[PDB]
Amino acid sequence: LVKEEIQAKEYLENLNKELAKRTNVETEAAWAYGSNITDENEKKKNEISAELAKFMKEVASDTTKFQWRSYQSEDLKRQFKALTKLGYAALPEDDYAELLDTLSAMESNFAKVKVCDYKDSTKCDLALDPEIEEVISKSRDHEELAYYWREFYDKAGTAVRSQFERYVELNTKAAKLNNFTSGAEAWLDEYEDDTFEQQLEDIFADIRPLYQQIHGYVRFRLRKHYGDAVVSETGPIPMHLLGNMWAQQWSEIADIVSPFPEKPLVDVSAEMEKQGYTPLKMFQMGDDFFTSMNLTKLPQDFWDKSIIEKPTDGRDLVCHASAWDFYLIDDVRIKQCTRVTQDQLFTVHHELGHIQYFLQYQHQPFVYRTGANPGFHEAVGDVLSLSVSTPKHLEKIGLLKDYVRDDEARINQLFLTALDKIVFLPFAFTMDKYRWSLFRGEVDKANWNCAFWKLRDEYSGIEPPVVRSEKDFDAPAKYHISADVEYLRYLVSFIIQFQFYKSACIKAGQYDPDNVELPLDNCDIYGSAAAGAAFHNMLSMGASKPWPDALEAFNGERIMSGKAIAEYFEPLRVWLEAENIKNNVHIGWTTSNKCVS
Ligand SMILES: *[C@@H]1O[C@H](CO)[C@@H](O[C@@H]2O[C@H](CO)[C@@H](O[C@@H]3O[C@H](CO[C@H]4O[C@H](CO)[C@@H](O)[C@H](O)[C@@H]4O)[C@@H](O)[C@H](O[C@H]4O[C@H](CO[C@@H]5O[C@H](CO)[C@@H](O)[C@H](O)[C@@H]5O)[C@@H](O)[C@H](O)[C@@H]4O)[C@@H]3O)[C@H](O)[C@H]2NC(C)=O)[C@H](O)[C@H]1NC(C)=O
Ligand SMILES: *[C@@H]1O[C@H](CO)[C@@H](O)[C@H](O)[C@H]1NC(C)=O
Ligand SMILES: *[C@@H]1O[C@H](CO)[C@@H](O)[C@H](O)[C@H]1NC(C)=O
Ligand SMILES: [Zn+2]
Repeated sequence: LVKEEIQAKEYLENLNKELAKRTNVETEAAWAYGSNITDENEKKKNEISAELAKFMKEVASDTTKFQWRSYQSEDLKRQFKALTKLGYAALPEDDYAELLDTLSAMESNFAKVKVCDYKDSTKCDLALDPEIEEVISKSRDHEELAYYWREFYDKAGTAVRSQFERYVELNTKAAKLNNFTSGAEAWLDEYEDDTFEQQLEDIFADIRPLYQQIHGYVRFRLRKHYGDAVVSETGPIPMHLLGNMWAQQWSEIADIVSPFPEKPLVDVSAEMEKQGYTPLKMFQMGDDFFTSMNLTKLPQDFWDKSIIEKPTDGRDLVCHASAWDFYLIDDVRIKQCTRVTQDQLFTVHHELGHIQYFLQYQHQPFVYRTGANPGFHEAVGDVLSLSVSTPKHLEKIGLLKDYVRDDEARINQLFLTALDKIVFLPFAFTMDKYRWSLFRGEVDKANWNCAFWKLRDEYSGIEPPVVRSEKDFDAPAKYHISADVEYLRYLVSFIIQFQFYKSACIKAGQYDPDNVELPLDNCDIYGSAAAGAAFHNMLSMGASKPWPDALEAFNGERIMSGKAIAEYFEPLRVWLEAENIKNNVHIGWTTSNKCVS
């Protein structure tokens, strides 16, 4: 048993190196398909996966030759635990292959969607990224908005109903083979905490009132713009008017809903263009930010192998921005169809946060080369993006000119941040509440579409621009739903990124609550080695410890908390509550009529 724990350590040392290498090969094939969708690359990705799944199955089986639960070392027990978790790889060989073909079908459908120009039904090569997204973010013609919404959702959503259904059945069977109740519990296992769901319910209910105030004010402002025929006072907001295809963030309509329209509203897109920014510049600036904090510089493989602009050769590819770890040394990459905008600048930093995490933990053993939990991975880049979005940072890099930071410009910037950060929370909760409710069997197949729009109404108070029914199937019109990417990570990120940002700001000397000149919402952590250090301590851990331990490394705390995100927005809350009362703004909404059962 002592003898045995010593051999086990050697077994792990060696098997970890082998999984890195086999995964490397699967990652390269996935990369090739995602950057160039073809039948041939599909076949290749899916065959290499099939093979890696088969080997994982043998590894799981050989775990039972070791008395690992009897061992002394927490660390060895943790690695063995992690090797027992097969996920889809637990499926019979044939079911696994079917599942991969189902996943390919959906993701490739999403990526190849094209629609006809509203103004020209002969031009039929408009893609979400960038053509349809540009209209949704910029047009204030409600009818054009509605048209693109229907065209998109009909092709990206409804077209893959039968595929989505088989995926739920196979996902459910895979979870049961791992002895989880459903896919919901399989995802939740990543957070290592039996009360996790409850914890988020608690946090969500504490911020909901702020969301409802924001919702109410936006609805008021949209009525003055579009008039009462297009937006009602008491009903859900028509989602097509909120500047995003899924209404997940509303910051693209800030110019019509901002508190003080005569005071400055930060939008540096136009200046980025005026100064000749490219994608390459944007990523080099993101690099600069990380190295400024004494973190690790992008390696050369990054620059040689990343794809940072949409190919011009008319190939099909997944443009949904992503970051990739190849599981060797220093081979990390981003695939981003980058455009020169303010919000793409933030995305660049978002993505490079994943890359940094990968570089920070690449000396760990294979099974620890992932986030402390999924939410940690998503948060890293957003802590930087927070800084980058500040007027402070933006004047430093010359993108924001002639800005005066009076009380009214502060409220504008606060609100603008809230349109991305508070608004998102209900949206993000719903993506997984929906999927969970299907995975767990709580909704009947006859009710699957209206169950989606029900959640969206109940939690976000938004609805489709047109009537939908069980003849439509709208959920897979969101990337992550079509691609089988758990979404809760993003809700977790949006809470915990404030815990990290506040703590990083304190460490940098950029925030003191008792000093009016260092308010949280204008903290820049650029150049702070103090913040950098705290990051290094947490990120270098990988998944070597449960996530509270990784948090504790960063700032000493162990609990996921809503206190920070509220502390950030508290000045907005005060003002906004008062402004809604001042203007007699109706808060809340009636039940949507847009989904017919
Ligand atoms: C998900 O949960 C599943 C249960 O719902 C679970 O499946 C069970 O896993 C067991 C593996 O631990 C497996 O156990 C073996 O059962 C054999 C009996 O088989 C049939 O008879 C049953 C009873 O009447 C029927 O109901 C079943 O359908 C079966 O088909 C036994 O032969 C076998 O035994 C040997 O194995 C143990 C090994 O155990 C340990 O090893 C060390 C030594 O190496 C021991 O010292 C240690 O203390 C411990 O015992 C030996 O003790 C023994 O001498 C033999 O070598 C074994 O018990 C069980 O059949 C299976 N049941 C069911 C209902 O499926 C899945 O494993 C779970 N999945 C995941 C992913 O976790
Ligand atoms: C895309 O993949 C195919 C294989 O199906 C290959 O022959 C083709 O030339 C690739 N395109 C690019 C631009 O890499
Ligand atoms: C930066 O990190 C190094 C290790 O890479 C460390 O020894 C040093 O203290 C840090 N430097 C700064 C600027 O704090
Ligand atoms: Zn991300």
